[PDB]
Amino acid sequence: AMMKAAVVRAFGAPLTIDEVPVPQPGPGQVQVKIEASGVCHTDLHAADGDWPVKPTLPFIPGHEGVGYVSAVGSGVSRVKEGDRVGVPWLYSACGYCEHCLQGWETLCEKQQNTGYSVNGGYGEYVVADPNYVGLLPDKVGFVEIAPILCAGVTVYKGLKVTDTRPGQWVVISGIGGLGHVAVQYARAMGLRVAAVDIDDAKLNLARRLGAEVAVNARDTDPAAWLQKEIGGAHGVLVTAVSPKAFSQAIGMVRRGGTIALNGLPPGDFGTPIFDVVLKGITIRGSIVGTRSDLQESLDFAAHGDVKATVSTAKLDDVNDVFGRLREGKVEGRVVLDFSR
Amino acid sequence: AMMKAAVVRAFGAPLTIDEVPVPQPGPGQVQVKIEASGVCHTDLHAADGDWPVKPTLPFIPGHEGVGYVSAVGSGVSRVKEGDRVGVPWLYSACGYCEHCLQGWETLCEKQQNTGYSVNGGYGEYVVADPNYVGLLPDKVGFVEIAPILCAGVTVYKGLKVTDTRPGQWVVISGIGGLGHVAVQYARAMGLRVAAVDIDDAKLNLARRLGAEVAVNARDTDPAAWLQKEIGGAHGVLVTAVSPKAFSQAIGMVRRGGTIALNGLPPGDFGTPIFDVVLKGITIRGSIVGTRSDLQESLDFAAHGDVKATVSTAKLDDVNDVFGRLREGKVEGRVVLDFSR
Amino acid sequence: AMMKAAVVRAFGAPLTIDEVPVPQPGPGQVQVKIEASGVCHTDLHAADGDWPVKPTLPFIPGHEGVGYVSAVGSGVSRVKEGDRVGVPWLYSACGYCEHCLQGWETLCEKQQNTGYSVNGGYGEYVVADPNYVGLLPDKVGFVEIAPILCAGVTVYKGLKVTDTRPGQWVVISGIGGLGHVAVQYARAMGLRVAAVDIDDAKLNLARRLGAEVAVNARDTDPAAWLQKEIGGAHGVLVTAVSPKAFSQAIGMVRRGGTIALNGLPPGDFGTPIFDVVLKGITIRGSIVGTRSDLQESLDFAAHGDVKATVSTAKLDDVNDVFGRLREGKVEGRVVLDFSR
Amino acid sequence: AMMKAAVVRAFGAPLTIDEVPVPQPGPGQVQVKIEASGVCHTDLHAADGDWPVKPTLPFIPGHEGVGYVSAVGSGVSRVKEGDRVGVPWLYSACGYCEHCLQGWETLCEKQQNTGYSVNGGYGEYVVADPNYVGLLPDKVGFVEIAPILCAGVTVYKGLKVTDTRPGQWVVISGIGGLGHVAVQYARAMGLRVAAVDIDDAKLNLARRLGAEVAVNARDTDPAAWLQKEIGGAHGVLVTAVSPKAFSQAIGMVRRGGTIALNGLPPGDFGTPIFDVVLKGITIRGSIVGTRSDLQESLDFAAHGDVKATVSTAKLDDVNDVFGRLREGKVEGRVVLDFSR
Ligand SMILES: NC(=O)c1ccc[n+]([C@@H]2O[C@H](COP(=O)([O-])OP(=O)(O)OC[C@H]3O[C@@H](n4cnc5c(N)ncnc54)[C@H](O)[C@@H]3O)[C@@H](O)[C@H]2O)c1
Ligand SMILES: [Zn+2]
Ligand SMILES: [Zn+2]
Ligand SMILES: [Zn+2]
Ligand SMILES: [Zn+2]
Ligand SMILES: [Zn+2]
Ligand SMILES: [Zn+2]
Ligand SMILES: [Zn+2]
Ligand SMILES: [Zn+2]
Repeated sequence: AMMKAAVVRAFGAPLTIDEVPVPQPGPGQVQVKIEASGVCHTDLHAADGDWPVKPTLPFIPGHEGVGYVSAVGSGVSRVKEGDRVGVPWLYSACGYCEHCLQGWETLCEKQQNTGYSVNGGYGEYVVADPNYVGLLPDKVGFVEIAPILCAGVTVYKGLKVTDTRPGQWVVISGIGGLGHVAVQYARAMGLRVAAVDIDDAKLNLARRLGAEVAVNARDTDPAAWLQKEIGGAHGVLVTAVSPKAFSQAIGMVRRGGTIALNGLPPGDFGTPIFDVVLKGITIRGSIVGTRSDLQESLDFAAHGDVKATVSTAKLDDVNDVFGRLREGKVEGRVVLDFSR
Repeated sequence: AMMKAAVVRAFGAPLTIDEVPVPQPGPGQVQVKIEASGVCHTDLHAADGDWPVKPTLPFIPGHEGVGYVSAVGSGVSRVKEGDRVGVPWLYSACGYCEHCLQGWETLCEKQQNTGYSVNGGYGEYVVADPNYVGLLPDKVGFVEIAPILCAGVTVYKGLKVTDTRPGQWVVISGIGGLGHVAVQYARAMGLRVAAVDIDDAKLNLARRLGAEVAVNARDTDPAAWLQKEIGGAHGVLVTAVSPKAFSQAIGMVRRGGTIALNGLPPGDFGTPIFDVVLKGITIRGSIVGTRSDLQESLDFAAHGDVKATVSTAKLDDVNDVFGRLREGKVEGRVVLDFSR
Repeated sequence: AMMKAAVVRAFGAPLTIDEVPVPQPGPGQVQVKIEASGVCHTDLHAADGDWPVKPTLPFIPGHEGVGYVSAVGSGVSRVKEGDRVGVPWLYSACGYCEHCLQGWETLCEKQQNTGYSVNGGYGEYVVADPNYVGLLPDKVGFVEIAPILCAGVTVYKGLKVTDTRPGQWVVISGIGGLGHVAVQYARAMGLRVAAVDIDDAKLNLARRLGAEVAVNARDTDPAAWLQKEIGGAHGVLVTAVSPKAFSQAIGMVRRGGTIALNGLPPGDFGTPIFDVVLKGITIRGSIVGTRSDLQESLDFAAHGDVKATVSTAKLDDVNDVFGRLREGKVEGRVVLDFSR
Repeated sequence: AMMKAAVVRAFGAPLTIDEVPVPQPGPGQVQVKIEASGVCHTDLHAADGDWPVKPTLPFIPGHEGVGYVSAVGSGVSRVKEGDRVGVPWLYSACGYCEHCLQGWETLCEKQQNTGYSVNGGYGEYVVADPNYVGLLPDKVGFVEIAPILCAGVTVYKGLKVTDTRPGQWVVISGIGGLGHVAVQYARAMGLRVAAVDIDDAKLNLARRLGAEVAVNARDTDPAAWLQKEIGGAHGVLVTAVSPKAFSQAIGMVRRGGTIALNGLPPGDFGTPIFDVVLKGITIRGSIVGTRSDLQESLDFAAHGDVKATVSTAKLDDVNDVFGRLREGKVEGRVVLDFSR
C-alpha cells in the first residue's frame, strides 16, 4: 500500500523521502516495479524550475526508470506482467494528431511527460501507459540500461537528424552524460568522430570510446583547429549545457553542414546569421526520440555497440546526487539503484 | 571595341558611366550583349563594400544581366551565338571540390561572383562562363525574366529547403521585392500561403497573389494568431531577415517545422535554444541557388506561374535607381533596359 | 540463509536444483554473489564422472562463476566487498611447492578445483580463495566475461605453449566453448588460424571469428587437407572432445611443429611414435592457466580483441543445457544468468 | 680405382663384400678414407628395407664412418686433405628452406642420408659433403669416436630437448647401446640421473656410470617408486621405445616435465589424455642432431666426459655382426675396424 519515493513538494527545497501510496493501474494502464532509475539533468530543472512550462507540486521526478511490469489493467495487449520495461520522458501521446500520425509523437501537443507532468521513477513503483514504455532487452542489466531511456535515445536521434552519413565527420561537443554515449552511437553509425569539451579528461574518455580527434575548448579555438584538421565537420552534436559553445559550434561545421542541439540552457545565443546563410548551414533542435528511435537505441545497447558509463547511488542520497551533478563532478551518468 | 558601363571606382561613391573596352571571350568563354539588367540591394552592398569580403576596385556591378550570346571562345558547346542567356550571381565554381561534385556549387569556396568579384551586367557586354550562365525561356521578355536570376531562384530554392510539400502551410514573411515573388512560387508549388508584413499595401498584394491568409504584425501577434488558427506553419520563408522577423518566425513555425532565412543581415540574432529544441525546429540559410535551381525557377516563369513586378530605367540613371532603393521607394524590382 | 544450487548427487544422473545453505567465508576466504556462471564441458565430465579421479559427491559444479564479493572473511587484503571477481578452475594452490615457486601453480599437487573438489558457481553464492580469484575488468559484462574464466584462459595458455609466433599457422581443432575464443586469441596473438571441427556450423562460426581456412573432419581427412592447403601448421591446439581428433592433429603440423592439448575426453589416443620422432614433433598437455595467464587473458577481453559468443539460460534448465552440449547442439558458450 | 665395401643388393639378404669403384669427389665434395665405421640398428632396417621410405638398391650402409680426408674437390674450405672427419646420418641438407635457416637442418625435406639414400661407410672410401661431416677431436681414436656420430649426438640432443637444467632429475630409460652413452652426457650436463631398465647388468653399468639411482622395472613399478623416491623426474629420455617404456615414462615424469623419445618403433602407442593434459606433460621426438649438436657432442667425448663401450669387428664379418645385433647379444656398440 505504501512505498518509498523522492517527492518534490517545494519548487526548490531538497527532495523528501516519504512513504507514499502505491499508484494502482487503471484501465489501459500498467504498474512498473522499479529496479533502477537514471538521473538526468532535466530532473534538476524539474526540482528547481528553470523552465517556462513548470511541473505541478507535489510530484516525483524520474523519466529513466526501469523495472518489471508488476500489474496490469484491462485492455492491455502490448505488455504482460513480468515484462522488462522502462518509462521514458514521453509518458504518452494522443496517437492521432498530425505529429503522432507522422511518427513524430515527440511533438504531440497533448503529450504527458514522466517525472514532470505526471509522477516518475524516483519511487519504488510507477504507473505507466503501456503503449509508450520502452521494451528492454534481457541481456542488459537495469543499471546499465537506464541512461538509454533518455541520454541514449536523445543522442541517437540527435545524430540521425544531423543528416550525416557513414564516412563523414561528426563533432560531439561536450562529453558528459549524453556526450559520452553519443561518441559510441556515432561510431556504430559508421561516423568519424571528433570530440570537444572543457575537460581534458573527458576528452580522454572520448578517445577511449572511439573518437579519433579531440581538442580542448578552454585552450585553442575549436572552430579554427577543426576547420584546420578535418576540414570542418559535416555534422555537429551539441550536448554541452553551457549557453556559449552554441556559437563555436556554428564555426566547426563545414559549409552545408548540420548542427543538432541537445542542450536546454536558458536565454538567447548569438547566431551569426550572415555566415549561416552564406555557408548554407542548418541548425536543428532534437527532442529525445520517438518510440521507434528508443527501440533502435536500445538495440544498439543489446548488441554491445553502446555502453553507458554509470555511477550507482541510493534513492535516499538523491539530494547528494543533485549536488555533485550541478558542480559537474559527475563522470558519465548517475543511476539510482533500488536493488535490495 | 568600346562600350558604356556603370563603374564603381570607390566605395560609397556614385557610379560613373564610363566608356570602357568591350571584354573579349577567350577559350571556354562566351560574350553576352546585355539587353536587360536587374538591380537589387546586393548591388548596393557591392558598391558600398560593406560586406566582410569586399569587391576589388574598380568593377562593374550587376549579377542579373540577360541578353544574346554575341561571341563564342573556343571549346564551347552548351551555348552558341544568338542564344538568350543570363549571367547570374554565381559566375563560376571549381567543379571538382566536394561541394561542386555533390551539386552544391553555390557552396564552392573558390567560386567567382558576377558583378562583385568579376565584372557584371551593368554594361553593354560582359564575358561569362558558358557552363554557369542561365538558359532563358523563349516565352519571356528580357526585362520580365531578369529578376528571376536573383529574386526568383533565391525564394524558390528557399521554399524548397523549407522541406514542405503540396497542401502544407508556408508563411511568407515580408511581401516586398523577394516576398511578392515568393508568394507566387509558393502557390505554384501547391502550398497554402500565409502572408505576414507590417505594410497593409504589401499584404493586399499578397491576397491578390493567392495568399489564403494575411496577417499584419502591427495589429496582431502573428505567432500567437497562426498557432491559434492553423497550429503553425510547416515552413516559414523569411525574406526580410531581421531580429524581429527571426524571432517571430520561430513563433509562427509549427513544431518540427523548418525556417528558411533568405537574406544576409549584419550582426548576431538571439536564438531561443530552449524553444528550438523542445519544438524540434530547423533553421536554415538559403540565398540564390544552383544552376539546376535556376533552370527550375526559370521554368516557372516560362509557364506563366510567376511574374515579378518590374519597372525599367536607363544605365545613365543607375545612381537614381540606387537612391530609390536605398530610400526604400521601390515597389518590386527595377531593371535596367538596354533595348534599342 | 538458503540459496538455490544445481547439485550432482550421482554420476550420470540429472542434476537437481536444491535449496542449500549459503556458504560463509571463514578466515582468509571471501564470498561471491554470483551474477553469471559459464557452463564448461568439464562440468559434464565431472557430473558423468568419466575421469580417473572422481569429484566428491555430492558437489555443486561451476568454475566460470563471476559476480560481486558479497562478504569478506577476516584477514583478507587482496579484494574488498563490491569487487567484481570470478572463481576459476584453480581454486587454490599451496603457494610454496616447486611448481608454485616457478609460477606454475596450475601444476600444484595440493591444488583444489572449483566445482569439483570444492563447490562451485552453479549456485547463488560461492566461497573463494581471494588470492586465486580472477579480477574482472570494469569494461566487460558478467555474461560475456564468464567464459574467460576457463575457456579464455585455457586456450590462451594453450596457444602460448604451442611455441608459435606472429605470422605462423596455428590449427584450432574443435570450435566449441574453448575453440571459438581460441580463434580470437590466436588472431590477437598475430597467428594465421586454421579451423577444424565435425560440424559446418562451428566452422562457419570460426570463419566469422577470423579463421583464414577451415575444414570439416567428417568430409575429408583434415591432416592431409591441411598439409596441402597450408603446408602443415606450425602449431595445433586441440580443444575437441574426441580422442580421434587428438590422433589426427599429430598429422596436421609440419616437421618440428607443436601440438598442444586442452581437450579432456576419457581414454587414450594414438601417438605415431615413428613419425613423431622422425619429424621432431612436440606433443604438449596444457592445463587451464596461472593467475598471470588469467589476468592477461582477461585483458584481451577488456581490449575488445576477444568476445565470447554466448547464450544465457536459467539455473532451472541446467539439465537441458547439459543435454544440448552433449549432442553438439551448442554454439559458443552457455552462460547461466543469475542477474535480476 | 677399386675398393672393398659391404653391399646390400636385395632387402633382407646377407650383405656381400664386393669390389666396387672408389667414389671420387667432384666440385664441393671430399673423399674420406675410412678407418672405422660404427654399426647400429638403423643399418638393420636399411638392409631389410622395412621402413616406410626405403633405400634405393643396391647401396652401401654406414652412417658412422670416420677417417681421413683423402682427397678434395674444388671449392672446399671447411676441411683439407688429412683432416679427421666422420660422415654422419645427415649427409646433406638444402640450406635454403625454413628448417635449414632455423637451425633445424635435421628436418630438411630435401636431406640425404648416409648409408641409406646415398652410399655410406661400410667401405674403404666414401664421398661426402664437407659442409656436413663431423670434425673429429684429435685426442680420441677412430674406433672410440665412431658411435658418437649416431648414438652420441642422438642422446645428447635428446637430453637437450628434455629442457632440463643442471641440478634437476632426468630418467634414462633403457641403458643399452644408446642409454649407456646417455647416462654419461646427462652427468656431464650436471643432471641427477635415474636409470630404469629390466636387465640387471645394464643397471649395474648405469650405477658405474654415475647414476645416483637405479630401478628394475621387473621387480618394482618405476613410476610409483620414482614419484615417491624423488618426486618424479624433470625429464625422461626413452632410448628403448616400447609401449611399456612409453607408458611408464608418462608415469615417471614430474608434472610439467618432458619426455624425449629416441626410438623408432612401429605402430601407434596408447597415450592417456587425462594424464598428459592435467600433469602438463610434454612428449617430444628426437633422433640424431644438427651439425651444431654433433660438434658439441664430440667435444664432450673429446674432454673425456663420454666414452662408448665398443666392440670391434672386421668388414668381412658384417653379417655375423648383424646377427649379433638382431639376437640382442651386443654389449655397447660394434664398430668395423679398417685399421692395419
Ligand atoms: N584441463 C584444461 O586444460 C582445460 C580446462 C578444463 C576443460 N578442458 C576441456 O576442453 C574440452 C572442451 O571444452 P568445451 O567446453 O569447449 O567443450 P564443447 O562441447 O563446448 O566443444 C567441443 C567441440 O569439440 C568438437 N568435437 C567433437 N568431436 C570432434 C572432432 N572429431 N574434431 C573436432 N571437434 C570435435 C565439437 O564439435 C565441439 O565443437 C573439454 O573436454 C574440457 O573438459 C580444457
Ligand atoms: Zn532526460
Ligand atoms: Zn498527438
Ligand atoms: Zn540581385
Ligand atoms: Zn568547387
Ligand atoms: Zn573448464
Ligand atoms: Zn603448490
Ligand atoms: Zn647409427
Ligand atoms: Zn633445407
